[PDB]
Amino acid sequence: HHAADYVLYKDATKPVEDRVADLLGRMTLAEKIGQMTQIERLVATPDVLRDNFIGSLLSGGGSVPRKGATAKEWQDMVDGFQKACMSTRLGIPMIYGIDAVHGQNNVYGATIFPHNVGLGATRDPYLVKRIGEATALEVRATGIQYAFAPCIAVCRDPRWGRCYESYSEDRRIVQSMTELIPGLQGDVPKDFTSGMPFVAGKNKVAACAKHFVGDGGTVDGINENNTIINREGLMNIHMPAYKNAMDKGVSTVMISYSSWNGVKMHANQDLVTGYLKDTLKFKGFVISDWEGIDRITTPAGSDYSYSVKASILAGLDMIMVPNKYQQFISILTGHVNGGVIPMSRIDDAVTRILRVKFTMGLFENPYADPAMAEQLGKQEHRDLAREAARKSLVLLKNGKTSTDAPLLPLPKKAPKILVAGSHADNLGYQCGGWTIEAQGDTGRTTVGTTILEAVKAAVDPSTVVVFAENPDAEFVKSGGFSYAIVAVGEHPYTETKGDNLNLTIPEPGLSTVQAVCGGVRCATVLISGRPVVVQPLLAASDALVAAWLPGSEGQGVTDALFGDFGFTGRLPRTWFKSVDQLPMNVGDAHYDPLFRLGYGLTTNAT
Ligand SMILES: CO[C@@H]1O[C@H](CO)[C@@H](O)[C@H](O)[C@H]1S[C@@H]1O[C@H](CO)[C@@H](O)[C@H](O)[C@H]1O
Repeated sequence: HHAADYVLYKDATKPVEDRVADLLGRMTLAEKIGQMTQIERLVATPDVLRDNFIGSLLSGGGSVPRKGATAKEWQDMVDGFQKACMSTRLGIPMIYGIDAVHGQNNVYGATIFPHNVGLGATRDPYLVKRIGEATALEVRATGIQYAFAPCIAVCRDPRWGRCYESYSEDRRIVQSMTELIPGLQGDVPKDFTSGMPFVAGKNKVAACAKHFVGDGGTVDGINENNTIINREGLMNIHMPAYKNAMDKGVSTVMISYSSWNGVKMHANQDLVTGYLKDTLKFKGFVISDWEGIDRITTPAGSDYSYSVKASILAGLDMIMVPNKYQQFISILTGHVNGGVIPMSRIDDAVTRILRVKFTMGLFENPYADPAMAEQLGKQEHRDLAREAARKSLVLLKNGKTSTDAPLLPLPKKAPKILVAGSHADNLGYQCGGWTIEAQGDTGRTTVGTTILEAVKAAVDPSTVVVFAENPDAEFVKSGGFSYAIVAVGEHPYTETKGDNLNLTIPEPGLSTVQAVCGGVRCATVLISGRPVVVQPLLAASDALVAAWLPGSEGQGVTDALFGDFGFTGRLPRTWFKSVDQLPMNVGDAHYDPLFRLGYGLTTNAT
């Protein structure tokens, strides 16, 4: 169509499939393998990106241009990488990915939304869609086009260090929360074919349904371990939400470190090619997890030639290397040159990668939009996170006896009140993992409102608010307090570091609740990624709230505590009596919960 130097793949008016085929047909082997290679920004330079025709970059947890970097600093970094990629012979733009799993959470000043388990407690898929929409904007504020979300694991054992990244042990709730996808990506057209990738344009991001499949079913909640279950169970529990993701046009799927009945997912041709691609008709691209192909072998990385062969033959399209790109490209190149991996497999991988890039508009808008920078931490997004935090809270107790006056909602006007506990004034603890760093961190790590700051912002001006992190019983008894709010719970974690067989919160936690509640009526706010041993905390407390990991907007907690809104959250997980019961999920033959899935007391707004 027209000009003398006309190149069909560069024509924005052409059908995506025609552009894919036109570009694919021009590519060298090095250009093709390049597209299949994703590298860490930490090993990227302009020459590396050009010389190896690199297809993608990512930031791993905490991989940031610097501490406290502005949105514009992120845009300038991503654009610098993109300029190198656009300078190659074919000018194929890279796609930049990041774990934006509860907001754009690596980024200083990004809105931090509640983690997925709390979102499950809301039973509000439209809320989650809106969170997807806000997250896409904050990711694009930083120049990034791809989010490694949603985690649609169905966590079947809360001893797993990623249980907080699962919306529920009930696959029906997880399925419902796949609305994150059209939030992040845009709603698909009316005519849409299930399994096709979709992103609306430059103000949306590619999403990633992860981790395929059965990541939430591992033995004893051991991260990256074995999921031992028959096909009927895999398909009944762990698979369904992937079909919902296909119906909603999820652009990518990431493979799990875990195994299914002893077969590494990263090597499972039957499930990746036979099921995901050939049965669900997935037409986006399949990405590895971080050194996921390395971990096919024991020890990991001990036969990388086999790792490349097994993963690429299984049907993976893009490999999150993420560091040793030279070894990966060299080995894959050798496998193709030796006929071990057919060109048909390379061409399929590249077809899918290009399909996503063309579909999302990346060839038309390869660079960041500086006008989007102000989306980062934008107050409307924080108001949304605040709504979400509030809706996530599950009221487990509100009065020690049925004769007692309900403690909650608390009055905003009282002469003097106490705020206490390790988690009352700690923004990092209330955000949990995947906040600034992978494992999270302690203290004021980003912009937000702690529980203490939220209480001070909510109460009548005549109300004196005292903070004591770990007061003794005498301090409380002598203080003249009307009531106390005491916040305790889990420290931030992710992945294997969070695997935990005991599920008891660290001390001082219980001792502080006991000291405070022994002296004055108390509302205990439990900050956790999962159910934890709770009977001792309940016994001490007048009221107790499961607040999960509510994120940067602590005023979501006080909105409910002080009756601006009624409590509405319902447990999205079984609360066990003892870890000896685990695994124990709703619908099990022997089901003896402390609180069943769906439990939640309510209050009315005052
Ligand atoms: C950021 O990657 C994590 O960090 C540690 C240390 O660098 C690695 O050893 C972990 O295996 C990965 S876990 C993996 O990270 C992906 C990219 O960040 C993420 O999308 C996925 O959900 C994780 O399983």
